[PDB]
Amino acid sequence: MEYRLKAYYREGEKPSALRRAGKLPGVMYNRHLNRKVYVDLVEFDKVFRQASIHHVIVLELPDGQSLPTLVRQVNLDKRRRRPEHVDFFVLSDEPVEMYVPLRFVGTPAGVRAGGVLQEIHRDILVKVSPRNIPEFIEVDVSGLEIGDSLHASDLKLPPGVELAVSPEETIAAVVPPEDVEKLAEEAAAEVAEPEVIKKGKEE
Amino acid sequence: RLTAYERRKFRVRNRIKRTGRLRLSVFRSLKHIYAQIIDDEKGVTLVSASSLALKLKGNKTEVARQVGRALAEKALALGIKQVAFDRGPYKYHGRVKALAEGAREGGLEF
Amino acid sequence: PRLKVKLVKSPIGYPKDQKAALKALGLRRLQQERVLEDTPAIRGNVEKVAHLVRVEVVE
Amino acid sequence: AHKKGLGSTRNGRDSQAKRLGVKRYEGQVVRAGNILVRQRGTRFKPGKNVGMGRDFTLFALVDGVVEFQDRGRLGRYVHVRPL
Amino acid sequence: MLMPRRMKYRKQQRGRLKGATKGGDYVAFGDYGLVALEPAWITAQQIEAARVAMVRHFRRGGKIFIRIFPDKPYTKKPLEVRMGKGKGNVEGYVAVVKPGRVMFEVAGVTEEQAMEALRIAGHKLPIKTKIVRRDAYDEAQ
RNA sequence: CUGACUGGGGCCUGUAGAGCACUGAUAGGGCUAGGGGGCCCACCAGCCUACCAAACCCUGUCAAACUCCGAAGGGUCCCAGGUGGAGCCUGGGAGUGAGGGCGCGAGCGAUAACGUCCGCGUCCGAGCGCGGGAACAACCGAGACCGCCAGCUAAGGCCCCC
RNA sequence: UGCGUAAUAGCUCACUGGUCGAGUGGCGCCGCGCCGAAAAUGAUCGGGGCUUAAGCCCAGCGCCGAAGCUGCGGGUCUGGG
RNA sequence: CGCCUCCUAAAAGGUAACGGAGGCGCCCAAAGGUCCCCUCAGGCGGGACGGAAAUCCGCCGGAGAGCGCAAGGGUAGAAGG
RNA sequence: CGAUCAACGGAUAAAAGUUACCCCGGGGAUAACAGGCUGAUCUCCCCCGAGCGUCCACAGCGGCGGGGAGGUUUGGCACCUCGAUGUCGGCUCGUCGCAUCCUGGGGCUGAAGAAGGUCCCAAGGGUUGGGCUGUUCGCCCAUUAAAGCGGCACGCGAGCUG
RNA sequence: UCCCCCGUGCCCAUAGCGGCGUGGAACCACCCGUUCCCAUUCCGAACACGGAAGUGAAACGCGCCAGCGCCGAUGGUACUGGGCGGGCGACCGCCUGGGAGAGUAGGUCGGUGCGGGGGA
Ligand SMILES: NC(=[NH2+])NCCC[C@H](N)C(=O)O
Ligand SMILES: [Mg+2]
Ligand SMILES: [Mg+2]
Ligand SMILES: [Mg+2]
Ligand SMILES: [Mg+2]
Ligand SMILES: [Mg+2]
Ligand SMILES: [Mg+2]
Ligand SMILES: [Mg+2]
Ligand SMILES: [Mg+2]
Ligand SMILES: [Mg+2]
Ligand SMILES: [Mg+2]
Ligand SMILES: [Mg+2]
Ligand SMILES: [Mg+2]
Ligand SMILES: [Mg+2]
Ligand SMILES: [Mg+2]
Ligand SMILES: [Mg+2]
Ligand SMILES: [Mg+2]
Ligand SMILES: [Mg+2]
Ligand SMILES: [Mg+2]
Ligand SMILES: [Mg+2]
Ligand SMILES: [Mg+2]
Ligand SMILES: [Mg+2]
Ligand SMILES: [Mg+2]
Ligand SMILES: [Mg+2]
Ligand SMILES: [Mg+2]
Ligand SMILES: [Mg+2]
Ligand SMILES: [Mg+2]
Ligand SMILES: [Mg+2]
Ligand SMILES: [Mg+2]
Ligand SMILES: [Mg+2]
Ligand SMILES: [Mg+2]
Ligand SMILES: [Mg+2]
Ligand SMILES: [Mg+2]
Ligand SMILES: [Mg+2]
Ligand SMILES: [Mg+2]
Ligand SMILES: [Mg+2]
Ligand SMILES: [Mg+2]
Ligand SMILES: [Mg+2]
Ligand SMILES: [Mg+2]
Ligand SMILES: [Mg+2]
Ligand SMILES: [Mg+2]
Ligand SMILES: [Mg+2]
Ligand SMILES: [Mg+2]
Ligand SMILES: [Mg+2]
Ligand SMILES: [Mg+2]
Ligand SMILES: [Mg+2]
Ligand SMILES: [Mg+2]
Ligand SMILES: [Mg+2]
Ligand SMILES: [Mg+2]
Ligand SMILES: [Mg+2]
Ligand SMILES: [Mg+2]
Ligand SMILES: [Mg+2]
Ligand SMILES: [Mg+2]
Ligand SMILES: [Mg+2]
Ligand SMILES: [Mg+2]
Ligand SMILES: [Mg+2]
Ligand SMILES: [Mg+2]
Ligand SMILES: [Mg+2]
Ligand SMILES: [Mg+2]
Ligand SMILES: [Mg+2]
Ligand SMILES: [Mg+2]
Ligand SMILES: [Mg+2]
Ligand SMILES: [Mg+2]
Ligand SMILES: [Mg+2]
Ligand SMILES: [Mg+2]
Ligand SMILES: [Mg+2]
Ligand SMILES: [Mg+2]
Ligand SMILES: [Mg+2]
Ligand SMILES: [Mg+2]
Ligand SMILES: [Mg+2]
Ligand SMILES: [Mg+2]
Ligand SMILES: [Mg+2]
Ligand SMILES: [Mg+2]
Ligand SMILES: [Mg+2]
Ligand SMILES: [Mg+2]
Ligand SMILES: [Mg+2]
Ligand SMILES: [Mg+2]
Ligand SMILES: [Mg+2]
Ligand SMILES: [Mg+2]
Ligand SMILES: [Mg+2]
Ligand SMILES: [Mg+2]
Ligand SMILES: [Mg+2]
Ligand SMILES: [Mg+2]
Ligand SMILES: [Mg+2]
Ligand SMILES: [Mg+2]
Ligand SMILES: [Mg+2]
Ligand SMILES: [Mg+2]
Ligand SMILES: [Mg+2]
Ligand SMILES: [Mg+2]
Ligand SMILES: [Mg+2]
Ligand SMILES: [Mg+2]
Ligand SMILES: [Mg+2]
Ligand SMILES: [Mg+2]
Ligand SMILES: [Mg+2]
Ligand SMILES: [Mg+2]
Ligand SMILES: [Mg+2]
Ligand SMILES: [Mg+2]
Ligand SMILES: [Mg+2]
Ligand SMILES: [Mg+2]
Ligand SMILES: [Mg+2]
Ligand SMILES: [Mg+2]
Ligand SMILES: [Mg+2]
Ligand SMILES: [Mg+2]
Ligand SMILES: [Mg+2]
Ligand SMILES: [Mg+2]
Ligand SMILES: [Mg+2]
Ligand SMILES: [Mg+2]
Ligand SMILES: [Mg+2]
Ligand SMILES: [Mg+2]
Ligand SMILES: [Mg+2]
Ligand SMILES: [Mg+2]
Ligand SMILES: [Mg+2]
Ligand SMILES: [Mg+2]
Ligand SMILES: [Mg+2]
Ligand SMILES: [Mg+2]
Ligand SMILES: [Mg+2]
Ligand SMILES: [Mg+2]
Ligand SMILES: [Mg+2]
Ligand SMILES: [Mg+2]
Ligand SMILES: [Mg+2]
Ligand SMILES: [Mg+2]
Ligand SMILES: [Mg+2]
Ligand SMILES: [Mg+2]
Ligand SMILES: [Mg+2]
Ligand SMILES: [Mg+2]
Ligand SMILES: [Mg+2]
Ligand SMILES: [Mg+2]
Ligand SMILES: [Mg+2]
Ligand SMILES: [Mg+2]
Ligand SMILES: [Mg+2]
Ligand SMILES: [Mg+2]
Ligand SMILES: [Mg+2]
Ligand SMILES: [Mg+2]
Ligand SMILES: [Mg+2]
Ligand SMILES: [Mg+2]
Ligand SMILES: [Mg+2]
Ligand SMILES: [Mg+2]
Ligand SMILES: [Mg+2]
Ligand SMILES: [Mg+2]
Ligand SMILES: [Mg+2]
Ligand SMILES: [Mg+2]
Ligand SMILES: [Mg+2]
Ligand SMILES: [Mg+2]
Ligand SMILES: [Mg+2]
Ligand SMILES: [Mg+2]
Ligand SMILES: [Mg+2]
Ligand SMILES: [Mg+2]
Ligand SMILES: [Mg+2]
Ligand SMILES: [Mg+2]
Ligand SMILES: [Mg+2]
Ligand SMILES: [Mg+2]
Ligand SMILES: [Mg+2]
Ligand SMILES: [Mg+2]
Ligand SMILES: [Mg+2]
Ligand SMILES: [Mg+2]
Ligand SMILES: [Mg+2]
Ligand SMILES: [Mg+2]
Ligand SMILES: [Mg+2]
Ligand SMILES: [Mg+2]
Ligand SMILES: [Mg+2]
Ligand SMILES: [Mg+2]
Ligand SMILES: [Mg+2]
Ligand SMILES: [Mg+2]
Ligand SMILES: [Mg+2]
Ligand SMILES: [Mg+2]
Ligand SMILES: [Mg+2]
Ligand SMILES: [Mg+2]
Ligand SMILES: [Mg+2]
Ligand SMILES: [Mg+2]
Ligand SMILES: [Mg+2]
Ligand SMILES: [Mg+2]
Ligand SMILES: [Mg+2]
Ligand SMILES: [Mg+2]
Ligand SMILES: [Mg+2]
Ligand SMILES: [Mg+2]
Ligand SMILES: [Mg+2]
Ligand SMILES: [Mg+2]
Ligand SMILES: [Mg+2]
Ligand SMILES: [Mg+2]
Ligand SMILES: [Mg+2]
Ligand SMILES: [Mg+2]
Ligand SMILES: [Mg+2]
Ligand SMILES: [Mg+2]
Ligand SMILES: [Mg+2]
Ligand SMILES: [Mg+2]
Ligand SMILES: [Mg+2]
Ligand SMILES: [Mg+2]
Ligand SMILES: [Mg+2]
Ligand SMILES: [Mg+2]
Ligand SMILES: [Mg+2]
Ligand SMILES: [Mg+2]
Ligand SMILES: [Mg+2]
Ligand SMILES: [Mg+2]
Ligand SMILES: [Mg+2]
Ligand SMILES: [Mg+2]
Ligand SMILES: [Mg+2]
Ligand SMILES: [Mg+2]
Ligand SMILES: [Mg+2]
Ligand SMILES: [Mg+2]
Ligand SMILES: [Mg+2]
Ligand SMILES: [Mg+2]
Ligand SMILES: [Mg+2]
Ligand SMILES: [Mg+2]
Ligand SMILES: [Mg+2]
Ligand SMILES: [Mg+2]
Ligand SMILES: [Mg+2]
Ligand SMILES: [Mg+2]
Ligand SMILES: [Mg+2]
Ligand SMILES: [Mg+2]
Ligand SMILES: [Mg+2]
Ligand SMILES: [Mg+2]
Ligand SMILES: [Mg+2]
Ligand SMILES: [Mg+2]
Ligand SMILES: [Mg+2]
Ligand SMILES: [Mg+2]
Ligand SMILES: [Mg+2]
Ligand SMILES: [Mg+2]
Repeated sequence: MEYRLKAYYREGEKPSALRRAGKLPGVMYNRHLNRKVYVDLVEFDKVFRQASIHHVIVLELPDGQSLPTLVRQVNLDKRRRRPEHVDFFVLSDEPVEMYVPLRFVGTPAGVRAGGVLQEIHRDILVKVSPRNIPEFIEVDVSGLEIGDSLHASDLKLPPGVELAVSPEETIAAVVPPEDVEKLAEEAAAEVAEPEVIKKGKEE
Repeated sequence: RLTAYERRKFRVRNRIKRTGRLRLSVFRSLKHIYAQIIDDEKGVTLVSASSLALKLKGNKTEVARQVGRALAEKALALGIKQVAFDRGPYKYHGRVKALAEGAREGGLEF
Repeated sequence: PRLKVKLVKSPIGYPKDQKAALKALGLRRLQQERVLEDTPAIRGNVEKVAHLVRVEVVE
Repeated sequence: AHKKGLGSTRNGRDSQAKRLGVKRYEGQVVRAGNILVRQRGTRFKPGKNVGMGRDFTLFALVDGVVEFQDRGRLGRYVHVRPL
Repeated sequence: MLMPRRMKYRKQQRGRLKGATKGGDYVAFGDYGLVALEPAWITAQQIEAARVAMVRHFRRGGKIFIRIFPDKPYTKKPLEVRMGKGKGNVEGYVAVVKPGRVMFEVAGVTEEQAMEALRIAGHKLPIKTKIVRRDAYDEAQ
């Protein structure tokens, strides 16, 4: 979909003051503009948990302007697991690199056999027109056993969208599951002591 | 990847420029020979001479020698006397050597 | 203009370079006031001991 | 009472500190012979009016003013500008 | 259980434990994570008890990701000796963990399965913990 | 007048943090020599692996003796402020060479010790003089020349002991 | 779904029908508290005693308080007269 | 128990512990002076005996080789041959 | 030129032991006792709930791990005491803690009864006599409602023993 | 003073790798020879000399391209000099001044000094 988010301008307000008033600080940029912004945290969080660098967010500004952006970067407070700053990338008419959600259709035969589908990439990096952004990219994984894998070279891309990663990059795999029957093997598995790399006259 | 040519040139010339004298640089093409006296502190050439610019005759070795005399005569009229010879990538031999001998005959001190 | 500098908190227990800063300002007793010219060199010592001192712009 | 036996340490050695480093910084007036840098190898190279000793020591060849220059891949140099 | 196969040095100084975790603060692999809420040296024994507790709750199925590794040698002098006579012997290995670090992630399993396995695992660790679920914030990292 | 300290300017540095490009460590996946095993074979090849796995790649990390990076500061020189129980020179007289607590930075110890060993600072030592902290060398307040039945404050307090 | 039998049967959860008439159930974060809390002569926050505090958090005004500072008088040394 | 290298050492210098790791008590008549010349390890492909690795050829390859010996610094625009 | 003067600033050219037969000067600058600080070790109590218990995680149990308390063990440290703080065990005389051995009151039980198991409340009183050994402890004999465990300078030598 | 080339410096990859295109009148190179100077641990490959038929194939120079490499903000954060608080601790905050690294946007297929030859 196409989400909307009120944004506001900030000059010399201190980020800790804005964040204490419930406002997430941010920035807007492309080759033409660079402006210090802030959004409302609860408002931004409602949108971002859905939009999430994948779908377009339109920023309604206080001067009346509206600008179509991709979230380019989210900085998290490593202690509290909270966003502390956003980068809004203002889209132009030229193509753009971006991540399109991968969507894994079907149940693998390995998963039926007891396995686990490891979704290695959940989106994929890609150049596409900002008027061409597909909602997702379907991938058939129903023929993967334990342990087969899928790569970006197996992506059936919609029209207008070019792969921006190496075709040899792994996107999914189906791996063996955890098994209690292996525990007693691993428990009674003696692992020898670490070797210390020879130093000096002995090497 | 430097060539043996570029290594030879750098090696010869670093040693020359360490002594702080004006260098007599010499470029030897298949056809012609050239000379500049260079102040490396200013990065500036003070006096030149070459077969191409004097439209000189046939035998490359005697041509080289005459180029040296020519360089000397113009050098002394500017006050230049002492100098350091910059064989660059060439052996001190033949055409280069002749140009050096020709410079010395003209009173360049080296 | 000038700075009126009042020593209001004791330097006992503070590093010696802060004690020296007070000597450079000529401040040697508590509640003592000095009116000093406002140059960047005098101001650097006033700021150095700002947590000990009370400043006012004058004249 | 019950005091347990001990081992020992195979380490415990270290050499004397060698007091290396730059000895005159840019803009200092020096006399010919003044040592400018003490170093292992050519962390600094000799420039104009600066010699180098058998242990890579950099010293001034003339009275003047020390000047440093960083020339990228060519290294960092110490010069002495005559007064 | 986990420990380096080789090392350049047998014994490490102790260092400090200040600050939030350096990296590894977002869910990178599985669906749910167990986040450290306070610093500690997590022992290789503790990680293995945490891993076995999740495997046993899953019985058969799922995938566990252990995102910390105990590479720091832990040293203790022999009992009843006095101070001196050199550094103690290596008795074990620990992983340094600081607040915000995602220690374990699970995948291939229901939400109720993951919540409960990460809870039982957390009871084996010497610190408070949080259970998290992969977010858009995690994906944008 | 050169001092501590301070302003400006230049040069030196590899710590905090961070990073993974080097030296090592490292979970998983991919790719893939070499082994384990399984069909097939001895006639020399061939296929198969939910096995261990080098190199390489991806994702994600670790390091006092790792660093592609890299602060705050620190050091030093120049010019300027700085007249202070400042500084410099010569010489006479010493005492001290058992320190200790606390804060911060590390090592050792057990992310023990009124532990121990260094670094920066501080106080006690020598301020066991004064106010606060119930009492209490080093925590907070503050540097006691003498006198006053005067006033303002500091930390801490303002129900009674008070 | 839980309880039961060796099994059985059961009562029941999820569940749908009626009565009632407006809220109900489940997570998560913050402040302050509760348990977890056993040691040796007699107890106690320094004591008394304190509960819209005499406790804790936020915002104030006033006062008390030292050998610090001021006022007044004096000594001595140093510097300037 | 003297000496060297790294770390501890808190980005100048210096800095302790029966703290963490290694080395020295030689050597070289060239492994010294100077002049001239030359450029590595490694990967891939090709080549009798000949091999993971002998010597040869081609391409890639800035320094990961080398520098008598520990470690560190330095270093091919040579300190290496 | 002659130095493993290598204890490497190198006392002589030339040098090892022993003392419970010992002596003097000193030190709580430094050990053994006891205290103190600490609590690794020790003792006790908890968290988690794999798995046992025919069935059933929790009657009784509790893999791998996790958090504490106490200050009775062995130590760490070296802070008062070396111009002396008598040191094991016993006897005598107690007094205190309660993590309770018995007696009193309880809940759960895989409690039919009787007898047990386990946890909770409870410190009022009680908690035997012998054989061995210096013993503390422990084992054993015969009983008992029970034959508790700890603190008090491992309580108590200006109270005794030795 | 403008454009091309040849020397020779400076900045130190925004200058490099790769791909493509282009240049021989001039210059440069390959080239033609090995008598002569000089030369090969063998080799005229190199070094060197004497040349001038050819070719810009190699090299070099000059363009274009952003796959790699290199450079890289703004914003925010870590950390921190100085000043204060909190926690039994491991550790955690506030003020004031300073402020990364990674990453994002984006930049880059160089710029410039001196002399010489040619051109307009
Ligand atoms: N320059 C500074 N402000 N330094 C502050 C140091 C960090 C401080 N301990 C804090 O977390 O608040
Ligand atoms: Mg939120
Ligand atoms: Mg060796
Ligand atoms: Mg004060
Ligand atoms: Mg004072
Ligand atoms: Mg104070
Ligand atoms: Mg200070
Ligand atoms: Mg200072
Ligand atoms: Mg005063
Ligand atoms: Mg004030
Ligand atoms: Mg004892
Ligand atoms: Mg002992
Ligand atoms: Mg030893
Ligand atoms: Mg040592
Ligand atoms: Mg030694
Ligand atoms: Mg030293
Ligand atoms: Mg030392
Ligand atoms: Mg040293
Ligand atoms: Mg230096
Ligand atoms: Mg020399
Ligand atoms: Mg030498
Ligand atoms: Mg400069
Ligand atoms: Mg210069
Ligand atoms: Mg330590
Ligand atoms: Mg531990
Ligand atoms: Mg340890
Ligand atoms: Mg030790
Ligand atoms: Mg140890
Ligand atoms: Mg361990
Ligand atoms: Mg961590
Ligand atoms: Mg926990
Ligand atoms: Mg990252
Ligand atoms: Mg002055
Ligand atoms: Mg001075
Ligand atoms: Mg200054
Ligand atoms: Mg660090
Ligand atoms: Mg690495
Ligand atoms: Mg990376
Ligand atoms: Mg670290
Ligand atoms: Mg690190
Ligand atoms: Mg280090
Ligand atoms: Mg480091
Ligand atoms: Mg980069
Ligand atoms: Mg950088
Ligand atoms: Mg600096
Ligand atoms: Mg320093
Ligand atoms: Mg400075
Ligand atoms: Mg200083
Ligand atoms: Mg400075
Ligand atoms: Mg002055
Ligand atoms: Mg004085
Ligand atoms: Mg004095
Ligand atoms: Mg006298
Ligand atoms: Mg003396
Ligand atoms: Mg003395
Ligand atoms: Mg002494
Ligand atoms: Mg001493
Ligand atoms: Mg002492
Ligand atoms: Mg000391
Ligand atoms: Mg001191
Ligand atoms: Mg005290
Ligand atoms: Mg301290
Ligand atoms: Mg503090
Ligand atoms: Mg410390
Ligand atoms: Mg240290
Ligand atoms: Mg502990
Ligand atoms: Mg002490
Ligand atoms: Mg301490
Ligand atoms: Mg300590
Ligand atoms: Mg001190
Ligand atoms: Mg004394
Ligand atoms: Mg005091
Ligand atoms: Mg004092
Ligand atoms: Mg006294
Ligand atoms: Mg008093
Ligand atoms: Mg007091
Ligand atoms: Mg008091
Ligand atoms: Mg009082
Ligand atoms: Mg006092
Ligand atoms: Mg006084
Ligand atoms: Mg008043
Ligand atoms: Mg107050
Ligand atoms: Mg009170
Ligand atoms: Mg009153
Ligand atoms: Mg409680
Ligand atoms: Mg009120
Ligand atoms: Mg008063
Ligand atoms: Mg007074
Ligand atoms: Mg009077
Ligand atoms: Mg008076
Ligand atoms: Mg007076
Ligand atoms: Mg006086
Ligand atoms: Mg150091
Ligand atoms: Mg250092
Ligand atoms: Mg240093
Ligand atoms: Mg010095
Ligand atoms: Mg020793
Ligand atoms: Mg040795
Ligand atoms: Mg030779
Ligand atoms: Mg090769
Ligand atoms: Mg080959
Ligand atoms: Mg062969
Ligand atoms: Mg071969
Ligand atoms: Mg090397
Ligand atoms: Mg030895
Ligand atoms: Mg000696
Ligand atoms: Mg001797
Ligand atoms: Mg010696
Ligand atoms: Mg010495
Ligand atoms: Mg003698
Ligand atoms: Mg002698
Ligand atoms: Mg004799
Ligand atoms: Mg002797
Ligand atoms: Mg004797
Ligand atoms: Mg005897
Ligand atoms: Mg004896
Ligand atoms: Mg006898
Ligand atoms: Mg006798
Ligand atoms: Mg006798
Ligand atoms: Mg006898
Ligand atoms: Mg006798
Ligand atoms: Mg005696
Ligand atoms: Mg005596
Ligand atoms: Mg005596
Ligand atoms: Mg002593
Ligand atoms: Mg003792
Ligand atoms: Mg003792
Ligand atoms: Mg004793
Ligand atoms: Mg005692
Ligand atoms: Mg004792
Ligand atoms: Mg005592
Ligand atoms: Mg204690
Ligand atoms: Mg304890
Ligand atoms: Mg305790
Ligand atoms: Mg313990
Ligand atoms: Mg408990
Ligand atoms: Mg439970
Ligand atoms: Mg069962
Ligand atoms: Mg049951
Ligand atoms: Mg079961
Ligand atoms: Mg239980
Ligand atoms: Mg257990
Ligand atoms: Mg514990
Ligand atoms: Mg325990
Ligand atoms: Mg005790
Ligand atoms: Mg005790
Ligand atoms: Mg206690
Ligand atoms: Mg002890
Ligand atoms: Mg004890
Ligand atoms: Mg001890
Ligand atoms: Mg003592
Ligand atoms: Mg001590
Ligand atoms: Mg004694
Ligand atoms: Mg007496
Ligand atoms: Mg006495
Ligand atoms: Mg006595
Ligand atoms: Mg008793
Ligand atoms: Mg009880
Ligand atoms: Mg009982
Ligand atoms: Mg009963
Ligand atoms: Mg019965
Ligand atoms: Mg009954
Ligand atoms: Mg009962
Ligand atoms: Mg109960
Ligand atoms: Mg009782
Ligand atoms: Mg009683
Ligand atoms: Mg009793
Ligand atoms: Mg008995
Ligand atoms: Mg008897
Ligand atoms: Mg008998
Ligand atoms: Mg008996
Ligand atoms: Mg007995
Ligand atoms: Mg016994
Ligand atoms: Mg027996
Ligand atoms: Mg009976
Ligand atoms: Mg009974
Ligand atoms: Mg007792
Ligand atoms: Mg005892
Ligand atoms: Mg004892
Ligand atoms: Mg006793
Ligand atoms: Mg007893
Ligand atoms: Mg007794
Ligand atoms: Mg007696
Ligand atoms: Mg006795
Ligand atoms: Mg007595
Ligand atoms: Mg007595
Ligand atoms: Mg008595
Ligand atoms: Mg006897
Ligand atoms: Mg007798
Ligand atoms: Mg050119
Ligand atoms: Mg220039
Ligand atoms: Mg290309
Ligand atoms: Mg081309
Ligand atoms: Mg042509
Ligand atoms: Mg043509
Ligand atoms: Mg011939
Ligand atoms: Mg001829
Ligand atoms: Mg040829
Ligand atoms: Mg040639
Ligand atoms: Mg020709
Ligand atoms: Mg071409
Ligand atoms: Mg062409
Ligand atoms: Mg060429
Ligand atoms: Mg372009
Ligand atoms: Mg740069
Ligand atoms: Mg960057
Ligand atoms: Mg910034
Ligand atoms: Mg601070
Ligand atoms: Mg602390
Ligand atoms: Mg700040
Ligand atoms: Mg600021
Ligand atoms: Mg930084
Ligand atoms: Mg940056
Ligand atoms: Mg480029
Ligand atoms: Mg150029
Ligand atoms: Mg030009
Ligand atoms: Mg021209």
